[PDB]
Amino acid sequence: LPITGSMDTAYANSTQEETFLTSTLCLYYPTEAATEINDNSWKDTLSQLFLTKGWPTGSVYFKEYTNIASFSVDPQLYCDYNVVLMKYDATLQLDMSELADLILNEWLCNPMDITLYYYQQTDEANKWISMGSSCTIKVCPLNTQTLGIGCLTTDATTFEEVATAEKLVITDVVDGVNHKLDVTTATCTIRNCKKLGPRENVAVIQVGGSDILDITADPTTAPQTERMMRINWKKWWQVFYTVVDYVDQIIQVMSKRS
Amino acid sequence: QNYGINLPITGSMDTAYANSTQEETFLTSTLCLYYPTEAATEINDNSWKDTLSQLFLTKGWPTGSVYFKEYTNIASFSVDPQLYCDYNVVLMKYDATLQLDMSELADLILNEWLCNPMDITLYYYQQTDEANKWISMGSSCTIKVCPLNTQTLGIGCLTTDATTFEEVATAEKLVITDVVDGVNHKLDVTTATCTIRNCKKLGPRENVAVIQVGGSDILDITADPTTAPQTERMMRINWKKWWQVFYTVVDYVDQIIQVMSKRSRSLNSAAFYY
Amino acid sequence: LPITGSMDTAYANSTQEETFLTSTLCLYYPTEAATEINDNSWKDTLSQLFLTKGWPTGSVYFKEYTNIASFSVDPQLYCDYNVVLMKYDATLQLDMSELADLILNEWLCNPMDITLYYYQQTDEANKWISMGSSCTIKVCPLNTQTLGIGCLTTDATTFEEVATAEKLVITDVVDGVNHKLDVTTATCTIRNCKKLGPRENVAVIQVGGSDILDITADPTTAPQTERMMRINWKKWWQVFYTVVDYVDQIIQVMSKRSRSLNSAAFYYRV
Amino acid sequence: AQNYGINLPITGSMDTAYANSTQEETFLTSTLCLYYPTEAATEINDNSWKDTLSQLFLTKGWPTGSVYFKEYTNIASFSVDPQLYCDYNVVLMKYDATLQLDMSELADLILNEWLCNPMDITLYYYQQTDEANKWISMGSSCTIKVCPLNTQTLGIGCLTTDATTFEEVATAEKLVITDVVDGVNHKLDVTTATCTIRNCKKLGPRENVAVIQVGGSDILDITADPTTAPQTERMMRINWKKWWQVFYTVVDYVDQIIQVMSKRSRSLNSAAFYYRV
Amino acid sequence: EYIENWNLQNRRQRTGFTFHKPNIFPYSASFTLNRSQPAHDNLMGTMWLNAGSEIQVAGFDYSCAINAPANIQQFEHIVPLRRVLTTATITLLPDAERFSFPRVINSADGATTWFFNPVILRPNNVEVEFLLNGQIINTYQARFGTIVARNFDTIRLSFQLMRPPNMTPAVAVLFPNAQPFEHHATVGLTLRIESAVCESVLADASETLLANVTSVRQEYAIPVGPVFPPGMNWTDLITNYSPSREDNLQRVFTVASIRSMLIK
Amino acid sequence: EYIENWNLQNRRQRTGFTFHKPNIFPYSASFTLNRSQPAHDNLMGTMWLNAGSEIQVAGFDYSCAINAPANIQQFEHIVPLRRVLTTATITLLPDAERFSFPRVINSADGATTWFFNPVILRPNNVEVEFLLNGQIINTYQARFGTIVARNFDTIRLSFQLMRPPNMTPAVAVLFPNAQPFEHHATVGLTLRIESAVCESVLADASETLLANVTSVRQEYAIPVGPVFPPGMNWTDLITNYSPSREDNLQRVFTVASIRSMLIK
Amino acid sequence: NGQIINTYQARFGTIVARNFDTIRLSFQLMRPPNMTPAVAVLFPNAQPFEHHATVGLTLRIESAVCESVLADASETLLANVTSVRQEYAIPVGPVFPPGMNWTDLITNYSPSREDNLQRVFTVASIRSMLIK
Ligand SMILES: CC(=O)N[C@@H]1[C@@H](O)[C@H](O)[C@@H](CO)O[C@H]1O
Ligand SMILES: CC(=O)N[C@@H]1[C@@H](O)[C@H](O)[C@@H](CO)O[C@H]1O
Ligand SMILES: CC(=O)N[C@@H]1[C@@H](O)[C@H](O)[C@@H](CO)O[C@H]1O
Ligand SMILES: [Ca+2]
Ligand SMILES: [Ca+2]
Ligand SMILES: [Ca+2]
Ligand SMILES: [Ca+2]
Ligand SMILES: [Ca+2]
Ligand SMILES: [Ca+2]
Ligand SMILES: [Ca+2]
Ligand SMILES: [Ca+2]
Ligand SMILES: [Zn+2]
Repeated sequence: LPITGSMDTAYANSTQEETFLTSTLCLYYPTEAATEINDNSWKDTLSQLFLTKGWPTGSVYFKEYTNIASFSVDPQLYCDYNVVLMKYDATLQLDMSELADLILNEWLCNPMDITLYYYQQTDEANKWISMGSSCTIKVCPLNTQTLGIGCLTTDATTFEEVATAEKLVITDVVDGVNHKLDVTTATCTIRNCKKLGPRENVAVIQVGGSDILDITADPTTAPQTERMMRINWKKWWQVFYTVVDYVDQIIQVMSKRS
Repeated sequence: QNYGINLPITGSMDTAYANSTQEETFLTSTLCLYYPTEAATEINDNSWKDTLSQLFLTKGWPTGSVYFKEYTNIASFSVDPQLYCDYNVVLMKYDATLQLDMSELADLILNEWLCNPMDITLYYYQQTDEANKWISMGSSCTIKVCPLNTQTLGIGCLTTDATTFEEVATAEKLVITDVVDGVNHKLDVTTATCTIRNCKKLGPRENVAVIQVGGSDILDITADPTTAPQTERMMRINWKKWWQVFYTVVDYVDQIIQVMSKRSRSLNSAAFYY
Repeated sequence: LPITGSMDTAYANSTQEETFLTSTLCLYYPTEAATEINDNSWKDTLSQLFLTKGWPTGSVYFKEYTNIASFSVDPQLYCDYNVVLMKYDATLQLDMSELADLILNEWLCNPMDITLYYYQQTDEANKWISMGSSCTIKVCPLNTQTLGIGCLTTDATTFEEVATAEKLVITDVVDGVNHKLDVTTATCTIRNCKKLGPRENVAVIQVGGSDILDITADPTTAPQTERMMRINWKKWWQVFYTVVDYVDQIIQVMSKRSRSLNSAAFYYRV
Repeated sequence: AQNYGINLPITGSMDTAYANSTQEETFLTSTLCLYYPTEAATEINDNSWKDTLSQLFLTKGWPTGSVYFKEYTNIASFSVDPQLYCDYNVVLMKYDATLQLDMSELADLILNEWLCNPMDITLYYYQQTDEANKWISMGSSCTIKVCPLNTQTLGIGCLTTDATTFEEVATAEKLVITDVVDGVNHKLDVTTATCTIRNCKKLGPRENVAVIQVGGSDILDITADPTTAPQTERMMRINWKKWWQVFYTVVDYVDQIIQVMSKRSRSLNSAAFYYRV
Repeated sequence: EYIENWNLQNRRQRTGFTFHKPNIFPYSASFTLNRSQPAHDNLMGTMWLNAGSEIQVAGFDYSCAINAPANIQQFEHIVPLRRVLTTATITLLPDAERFSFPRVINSADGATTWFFNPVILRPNNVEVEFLLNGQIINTYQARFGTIVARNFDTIRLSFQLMRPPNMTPAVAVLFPNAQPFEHHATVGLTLRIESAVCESVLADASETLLANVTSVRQEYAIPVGPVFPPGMNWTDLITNYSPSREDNLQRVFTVASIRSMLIK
Repeated sequence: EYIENWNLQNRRQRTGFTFHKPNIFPYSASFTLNRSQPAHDNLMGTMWLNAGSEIQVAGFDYSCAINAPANIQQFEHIVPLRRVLTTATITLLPDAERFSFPRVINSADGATTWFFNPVILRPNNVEVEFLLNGQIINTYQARFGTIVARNFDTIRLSFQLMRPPNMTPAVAVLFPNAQPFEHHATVGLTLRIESAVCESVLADASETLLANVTSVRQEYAIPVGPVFPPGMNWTDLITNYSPSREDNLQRVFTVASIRSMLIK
Repeated sequence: NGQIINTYQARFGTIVARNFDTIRLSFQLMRPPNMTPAVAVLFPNAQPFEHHATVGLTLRIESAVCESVLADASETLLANVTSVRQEYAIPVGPVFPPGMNWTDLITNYSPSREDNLQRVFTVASIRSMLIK
């Protein structure tokens, strides 16, 4: 479906005010934020501050999460625009990369039955995304004869584990090689998801720290897009007010879900 | 406009690239930089200033044009804006806890700030655009802000007492408060030890060259989360001994000064008080 | 000799197969990887995974080190394409940059004499590289009168100390100033070296952390070059599998090394 | 709205019509500050004389919050750090007869734009480049001792190691403006604990401030040059019996005192990149 | 020449007006997005400038054919003419110069703007065809410089973008496999009709007859009639070049040639 | 044509020389900074190339009118001619191609150099006016392609840069509200006189008469006289095109036309 | 045409200029190195200058031959043209300035205005022969 258009037609007027009157955004803040916030009616306070900047009174919602590990199991992102106040912890170096790999990208996905079948990467694009309370992936490769490469197929201890006790795992093993894996499937579900592209209805605001997000899979690219932002954070109220002030720029680097 | 500001200049695109004036740049002007007290503690020489000043005298500068000024930490350096000489380079040591404070120091020093003082017990205040901020300096002041309704009632607080006010700054030297631009705000600033004022950001002070000694890049010297532009004069090196750092500065002064310009020197300080 | 190529010439076929089948590949990992892997013949397992990607049956070599300090005492980069996998430490903030300086750049190096002669630096291209078990370098400037400024020529306590207890130092100091040295000669070996260009068969893979590596000691530039990658780790198996299956994009960011040296070290060539 | 550091030649016609009065808009827009000694507010005997004056300034044209009142104890303590803030400044100072260099150095700071560099006395020997270079020191107690060197770094009449062989140009003074011979490298002995000295260059006059000498004769020598003692437009003097006559005179003649000064030439947006503060 | 072609067309014989750079193309600067989305970060399609005697076309892909079959993306640009040109010398160059620098462009509905940061590959497999009534008269496969087109009324440019299979490390950082493409692959052609023989009247860069007609119609403040466009807009005159407008244009150009003989 | 215009101007009647791409513009490649500072990081003003028959102009703003009133910055470029052109066909295109790629440019005094990294917006509200003695003869408002200008000696181009009110996330990262602008907004026009009738003699891309005059004056090593520029510099000849130099140029061009009839 | 036809270096009195259309005056102010005490009080090194240094020239074209028509102090032809146009209350036409402003006529002295001015001055010379 080719979409053509002239290169001297008029610029339409700023449809930012209509986007404010129509859309529905929601920020996801951690629980220790709500500990430092110390208010019972700060939700109405902030939502009236959003009312000052054009958003109507039923357009802004405030949802919580406990930490990055607890938010990593099923983030829903049901609003029109989404920003997450992803708080930097220096001990968890790859967890933020996992969460931003999940939320910022479109994952067309399929399920995975571990007992029946064997699995592999069709190209670079798909990964083994596993979610649950405790994911202990154990992958062993197989050759073209379905013999164990460096393991025994009936021994689960000679398997070569790539993650343990982790909420959200995005597993990468070699492309063209057949594999058999072991999951404690009672507490974790794995499925192979290709990334089609990016999610334009979500943004990440890294609260403190440094630019660490290697949301791509390979080491060869670590690009920083427009919706991966970073603040410096002495107190929380400064950066709640920063989001409420510069919502006209944050919505500008995002797009509607449809 | 009595310096020819409304009048346009007309270049010619084909002037012969007349001369090179790097040596006249390095002759009558002054270059002074700020180093922490822990630097001169690990240096532990009584006359290392003589050693370095002779090494600056190698690199084109005359002798009486390089000054050394201490500071205790980034908090005790930010108790007042002091930018002394013609060419300035500032040497901060990275600390992971002192995270916003380095960005606050670079936000004051790198940019130009036209400022008017604020009267918090009498009047109400707001911010006009992105450039308006509330810079507050002092020994220790807790800033408790509360927004206001359009009929002067407190949004989620009570303007009669100070407990229900919302704090944005607890016992810090130099705050750049950013609030929402629409509503008015009732303020609780401990003015016995503090001085708060509103300040517009301008075209930035083109001289001061921030040299981050250690760490990674952290300096979000803007307000929005959208942009963190690492401009020309925010450099960063790594340290094991300070002598390597000072030798690096003396060696690459030819590269550092060509990244700044002395034409943006103010008169006394770094606050442009009206 | 100037080459004069046309613009409308046809693109040749993809020669990554002829690059895989007629070259080698070394992977360097710290021994913490070897104690977290916990397998006897995982070099066989990993090399059979490389065999799927077109690399031949024994054309991928594995060589170990303990830490960044003990690898920088002599980085002997053996084979035709060298990836090094370097674990991030916040305390090893500059020494990781020292090792990434030494293995990602071409240097011309001759030995130096300290007791007899003393040396200066010509421009920003030459620096003073010193390797050994412990390099405590204490340097003092001089002048046309060859008297020490801010120090004493005889007294070694009055010297200006740039590095202590360090395996690999790259001392930068000012140009056109005569400098007298104090290096522990019986342990540390020092050389001055001119930076010609980039050593180009090396991918440093910062395994964890943040991008810090300021190679060019000029503060005005911090060149994040193409062969300086950063992966974040939880288990090493993730890192090794990522290096195996993105191997074409990691040989693609390298080129053939183009410099005729004279030292004639060992090479793992096909 | 551009070309901030170029110094372009203007071209104005000599047949342009004269603009309108502009004085009412200057009174509505800008701000005024009045600095008075504390002996005034002693003899005034009021707490609300500020509001009485401010309503008389309202009669003259200024708004209520446009006229600011600050005070000082004596000329010596005002001269510790004179930081003069607002758009139009005028200072009242009484002629103490025994201090005459103090008022002249005070008006030498206040009525001139000073571009000043720092100093380090322990390191460097300092020479003055030309006449507009002065050495301005301020603090609690300045005691400056100068040692003239020859061209070989050997002191002329002063041992470079001894400090008692040095000769003092001022002792125990708050602000000192030191002029020495130009071209000779000098060693200093400023008491750096209670005094900071700075390498200053007189760019020109300061355009926003006048000085009213309340009582006492014409003494003001701005330019540290014996041949010229300039009497500019903003070195006014009046005679006093009570202070109320002085305050009613400065309130009656606002339209002359604001007239003989202007807006500060540096503080405009047009002087953006020529030393703006 | 004009009175000769007047007398030959008054007896219905074949005529030919020889033009140097004829204004056969109406001004049409536009584009086409074969692959698009409201994010405008992965686009694919052609852009063109048809002006005077010059076609500058450029097909761009943001992915640089990283998921296209055989890493080859086929572009195509078909320009129909209004009158049949005959014996045309045409300068065909690669690498269209106007669509080779970064620009921001309004969308199709004019709502939002999108950014275009091109890097230029050479055009692989250029096929320039000169169609008359749908039949291929002349064809040129990967031949640049001066070409000839003997009889045509449609110009079909078929160039394709091929991803380079061998890339140095300076090139491999430009085109990742992932989504953020800060450098967009762009392939262009330029086609300039230097001289052509057309049976109908036109305007070109050599004669001044259209200038004389517009000068007479604008000097005496003439109302807009039934045939010619308001203000003698040549773009609107060659956009809808009807045979009645053709007859009026030929008559008025012949009279303009007569007056240009007498009045200088 | 030359002996006809010789005989008509010997009796003081109106003449016209028909030129294909006349060299009416002297070579003037320069710029103008309406807003500038020694940092050269927030600049505003026009750049132009006047060469032969072609004007390429481009007004740039580094802020992209982020503080201009109504987000619109007005540019203007006035080109005075030396002789009055008559009945000129002019190709007016947007998006000046020469001032659309990054370059470093010396300053006005030639002291320092400044960097220019353009991204191209389309020209909003183009007004091209053709002035004769200060009176607007022809005007064209947002019309590109081929235009006509019947009688003029001054060309006034009035284009403006409007900040786009709706921007995708690929565009919104280019133009921040703060100071560091790594991508500078630039808006251009191109104006090419294809053919024109001028009463005075000129040079153009069709005749070779100036080439014959310079070949005769350079072949026989002729000293520089009182009228013509040294080396027959056409830029210095059309920069100061006095009527005595006009008479000498017309006489020598007429004799060159005579010799070009005989000697090939 | 940008070429120096005549030049005169520190020569006053009557000079001659054979062919020109631009006059370039290049004078300079030199501070006197030796000054009596009556002069040295005028020019201090400091800022208040109550006496300002000023250097002038005067250039008066007494007579000249011009190819185009002009007005001068000898003829009365412009006066006759303006007297006829002002006596009979004539509306402002397309060429000449309103009220026959000679400053606005020589400011923008176009060749069509030159032709009109020469024709009307020739007719004014004819009428000045007949009518006194
Ligand atoms: C331009 C447009 O899109 N429509 C309206 C227009 O009718 C109105 O005149 C203009 C005022 O600036 O505001 C626009 O929203
Ligand atoms: C099947 C076939 O024709 N093979 C050719 C091969 O000969 C050529 O060397 C190569 C270059 O990459 O292109 C292939 O298509
Ligand atoms: C608005 C303005 O300033 N102009 C007025 C002018 O209209 C008036 O005729 C004149 C009378 O003297 O006074 C000026 O101030
Ligand atoms: Ca195993
Ligand atoms: Ca894979
Ligand atoms: Ca509250
Ligand atoms: Ca704000
Ligand atoms: Ca020492
Ligand atoms: Ca060096
Ligand atoms: Ca003595
Ligand atoms: Ca002196
Ligand atoms: Zn042509």
